[PDB]
Amino acid sequence: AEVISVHSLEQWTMQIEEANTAKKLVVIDFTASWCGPCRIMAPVFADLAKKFPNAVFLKVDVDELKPIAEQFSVEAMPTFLFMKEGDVKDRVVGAIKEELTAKVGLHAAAQ
Repeated sequence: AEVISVHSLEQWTMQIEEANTAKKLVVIDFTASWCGPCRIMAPVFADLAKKFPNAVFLKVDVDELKPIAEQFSVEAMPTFLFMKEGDVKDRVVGAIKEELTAKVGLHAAAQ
């Protein structure tokens, strides 16, 4: 499985609605190109996506898709947001590899 980069509101809408229909966890990496910690977490996030094919891993550039960043009050990067069927389940703020890994394991399992 791969990380899906979302570059438009249309793409966001399509990914979220398809995930919601399939009732699967969505994990969103809110990122910025200039942000150092974001570069550090890119491989960690991509690795987790391969390890958890039942969940959808999305990448959102906060400068590219401002309404989506604003929707979730994202002003710190990287922010990893966990969402299932319209509800925010968790958030990880910063380059915390252990916390991100643990929370993906917690939320991606059968509920």
